[PDB]
This record gives sequence, structure tokens and C-alpha cells, in this order.
Amino acid sequence: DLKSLAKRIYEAYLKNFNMNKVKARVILSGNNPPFVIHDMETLCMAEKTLVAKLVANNKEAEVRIFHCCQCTSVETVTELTEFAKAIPGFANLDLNDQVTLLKYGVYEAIFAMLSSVMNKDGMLVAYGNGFITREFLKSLRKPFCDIMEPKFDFAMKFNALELDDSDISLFVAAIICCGDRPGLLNVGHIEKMQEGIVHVLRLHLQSNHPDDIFLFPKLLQKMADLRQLVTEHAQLVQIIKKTESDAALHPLLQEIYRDMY
Amino acid sequence: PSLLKKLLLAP
Ligand SMILES: CCCCCCCCCCCCCCCC(=O)O
Repeated sequence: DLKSLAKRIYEAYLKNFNMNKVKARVILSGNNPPFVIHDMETLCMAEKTLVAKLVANNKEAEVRIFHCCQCTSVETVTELTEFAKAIPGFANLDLNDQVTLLKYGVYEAIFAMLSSVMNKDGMLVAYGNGFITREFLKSLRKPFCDIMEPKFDFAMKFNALELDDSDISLFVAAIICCGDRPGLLNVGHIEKMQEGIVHVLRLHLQSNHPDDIFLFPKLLQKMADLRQLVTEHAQLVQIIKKTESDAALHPLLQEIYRDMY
Repeated sequence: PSLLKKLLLAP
């Protein structure tokens, strides 16, 4: 039955995320090849082909890029909500606790999964059809050059763990089903659900990664690292909100960030 | 009726 929980979570992940690690690696290995964005000329070219509606009329390049960042996050929140609804037991939680778990978990899950589309030189964007370089993102004017580099730093060490989609699906489920989120109504029930998922994760890692006896505590630490990564990201987004008047924040993301940390 | 709750309720 524990194998069944792991399989059901893996299947829910493959169904609900447009990108998975196998799909990303096929693209990054070299139909629909990714357009490389490494400078302003190629950003503008990519925009006209991949987000044409955005530039059909323009705001600084950094602000257009941040808009695309937010649009990606909004889409991934939808994918995570559907994934969560398919996590065995999640739908038996109080509806308001479901909202709370998503509120506090989506950006931890976003940055964990972002690692799957990152390598040391850049990342896949726009449903796998663009590859934006890490150096180009670092080249943007402040504060926008500060968004992605900590996420690359997290991803390089996370990717060195050589997890596959069967591991990552359980890891993301564990992120979502966290009993210590603020404001939960049924802490005990969520703690027991989490314990079940974490139990399956521990056993799955033991079987799938027999070479690394520390892999489970490494991943527990990555969960903690992601919390700090999100707090820091929320702080930067707040700097953007107050100082970059042209950088409209999407209302769903505003709701997630509100009263968070 | 929040936006997140509306996502959760989507069929
Ligand atoms: C056409 C080029 C657009 C590419 C722009 C980069 C998209 C990267 C996606 C990563 C999103 C990082 C999240 C930051 C915004 C947020 O707080 O939700």
C-alpha cells in the first residue's frame, strides 16, 4: 500500500505538471527547439514569437521579463493546486486548510521544481520553447538581476542529488502537506497525513537511491532551505512592489504573499 | 471566495 501511495503521487505529478525532468532533459540535450535568450536582441526576438500579445504595442525589458516570471508562477500555482487535489487524502482536509497549505507551500514547490529546468548556464522558459541564460539574467538592472541567481544556486546543489520525477513528486507532496503552516485548523490531522507521505518518501529514497545513505535527511534540509529561499524572495518582491511602479503584481500572487512571512 | 480557494473549487 505504501508503494501505492508513492505510485499515485507520481502519477498525479506526471498528469498535472507540463514540465517534468525527463521532458526537460530531452530538450536540454538537443522539433520546437528552444530559442536562446542571451541578450536584449534575442529577448526582443523571443518576445515577438513566444509572448507576442505582451509586446503588440512598452515598459522596460526587466519589467516585461518580471511579468513573464509572474505569469509562469500563476500557471505553476494552478498546476500545483490540481496536483494537490490528487494527493491521496488532501481532499479530505478542511477546505480552508487546503487553501492554507497551498498558500505557504506553492513557492517552496515552485523553486524545488524550477531546478528541473535549470542547468549551470540557464533555464527553460515558455513551455520549453525558450532557454534564457543565467548570465543574461544576472546582467539585468537592479533589482531584477537579483531574482533568479539564488534559485540557480539552490538548483545546482539540488540537481547534484540526481533525483528523478518519482522522488520529486513525493518531495513536492511533502512540501505541500506541512503541518506547521500558520493558521491551520486541524494541525493533528495534517501532521498525520504528512507523516504518511514522509514515511513513503523515506522508503522510496532507500530503494531508489541505495548509494546515498543520507539522502532523506539531505532532502529534509532542502525543505528548510526552501523556506528561507521563499522568505528572501518575498522580501525582494516587496522591494519591487514599492519601488518599481511599472511592475504590476498579479492578484493571485499578491494573495499568496499577503500575511505570509 | 479568495482566488486560491476559487482555484481549489474549480471542476
Ligand atoms: C520570453 C522570455 C521570458 C522569460 C522570463 C523568465 C521566466 C522565468 C520563470 C521563473 C519565475 C520566478 C518567479 C518570480 C516571480 C514571482 O514572484 O512569482
